[PDB]
Parts: sequence; structure tokens; C-alpha cells
Amino acid sequence: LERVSLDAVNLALLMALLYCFDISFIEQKQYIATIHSRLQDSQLWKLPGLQATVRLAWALALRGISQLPDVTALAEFTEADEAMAELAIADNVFLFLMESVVVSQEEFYIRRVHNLITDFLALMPMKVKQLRNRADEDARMMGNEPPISLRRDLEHLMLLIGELYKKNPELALEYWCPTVLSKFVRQMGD
Amino acid sequence: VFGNLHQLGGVPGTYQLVRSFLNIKLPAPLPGLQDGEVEGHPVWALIYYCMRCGDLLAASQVVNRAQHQLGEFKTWFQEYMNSKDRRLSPATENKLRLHYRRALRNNTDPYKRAVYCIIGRCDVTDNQSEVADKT
Repeated sequence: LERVSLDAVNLALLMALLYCFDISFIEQKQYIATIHSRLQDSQLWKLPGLQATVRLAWALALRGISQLPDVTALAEFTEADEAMAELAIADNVFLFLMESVVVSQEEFYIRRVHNLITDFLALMPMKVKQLRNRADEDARMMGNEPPISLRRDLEHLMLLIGELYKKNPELALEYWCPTVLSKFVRQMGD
Repeated sequence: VFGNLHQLGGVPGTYQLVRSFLNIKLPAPLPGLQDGEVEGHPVWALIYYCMRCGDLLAASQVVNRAQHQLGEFKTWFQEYMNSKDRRLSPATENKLRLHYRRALRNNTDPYKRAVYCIIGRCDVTDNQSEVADKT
């Protein structure tokens, strides 16, 4: 998949990859542990953005997997997850989601992606706050559009939602139906 | 100051003496050019000269009163002052440096640059453009 950045064809593989990370339990988790380690190493690649996304996605999932404590106790959150995820965000992991989402086997894709999108809400909130706070402080009171956009990772996430959810109401309802998304919306409102 | 005028209108405070130096002395042949001035006074020049005099505390106070908007710097001035004057926070110093490079370094009012550079030890390549007037 790396040996594709623009190539739209990448979308075809997203269903398999999203779902694959979704079912990490299946792997073992000797294997899962190895992948996690390899990925942290792989932060070398900024040029491949889509590697960065998928890895970030894996992390969003991994956190949930570590719920069976044998894995979680073993790991240190700051080193094991936050540092890497943060690096990925810096390396435009959100931007490429936005691109995947904006430029929308539909069933497999929609389902797997919406699972992805939601996983991020529930499991990720620490990252959201980290970014939000980061953004508020960063700009100072002649900003160019590029400067405005640099830090914009949180907004990009919101757009990700906007593109993915648009039309699709089905999916959109999930937000409203129960009073974490509903929490997400309240949070975003703040 | 100790020689005619007004005699300066106000009290002999150190701050005013420096205002006099800046105003009466050669910042103006007949006043003007590229300073940031509020109510007839170059604030940054003032801070710089007060600093030059060794009156750091007063300089700090001037900044406090300043009406400015680089205010993060204001924070970094006060602790520079508080300590031995080698203001070393294990924290921000790094942050101040980045701002200097991006915002301040390519631009601004000479005195402002001086204050940032000198206090911060921002850019070790050394020299202040416009206002080094004496050996």
C-alpha cells in the first residue's frame, strides 16, 4: 500500500485495514506487541502520510485491546501510546483522515470507517483535549492561511466527521440517539 | 538631568531621569522615527536604557504598565529579574526563543529586539542593529 500519496486507489484497501485493526484480538498477543513496537520505530516516515494514518488508527484500537490488563500493565501509556500518537498527529494523521473522509463495497467501507471514527471518540479523548488546549495557546494575537491551518488538527477532525457523516442519516443518528458521541458533541460545543 | 530644563518638570526619580535622556538627548533632533510610542514615550527604548543603567526593577515595572501585546515576554522578564538574573527556568526559555526567531527576529523596533535578545540570550550570533551607539 505504501508503494502507491494522491492515488485514490488507497481507498480500496481501507476497509481491510480498518477492520483488521478492529479485530486485533484475533492476532494472538505476541504479534500485536511486535507490531506496536515496529510502528513506534516507523515514525521515521513523514513522506508516507497514509502509513502515518494507519498506524495512528492501530493505536486508537490498541488502547482498547490493552484493556485485558496482561497487556496494559506491561505498557507505559506516555511512552507506549501518547508519545507515538502525538507524533502521528504532528505528521498529519488527521489530515489524511480528512482526505479519506472528504473524498468518499460501500457497506464495508462505511461500516469499518464509522467504527474507526467512533473508536477515536471514545478511546481517544485525552488526545482531543491535548490538541484542543495546544491549539488555543499556539497562535498569538500577520497570520497566513498556512499558519492558521498548521495547528488546525482538531478542526480537521471535525471536518472528518462532517464529510463522513454527511448524507448517511443510519450513521448520523448515532450522535443524537443516546444522550459517548453525544458527550463528544457536548464537548465540541464547549 | 542635573542641568537646567523642565529642572525637569517632575520628581527626580530614576525613571524620569531616563525619560529625559531619551527625550531630550539625541533620540530627537526634532522628534521622530520608528519607535513604538505611547503618550509621547518610547517604551521599549525606556526599558532598554533603564536596563542599561542597571535599573532592572524599574524596567520591569515599565513593561508591566506598558500596554503591549507580546505579553508572554512580560512573564519572562519577571523571573529574569526575580532570580540572580540568570533567569533559568527549566521551563519556558525554549518557548521564548522560538517566538523570537519566528516573530521578532525578522522585523521589529530595534529596542524591542534588544530587550528580547539581551534578556533572552535569544540569538547567540551577536550584535544589535540600530541601537549600539557606543563602545
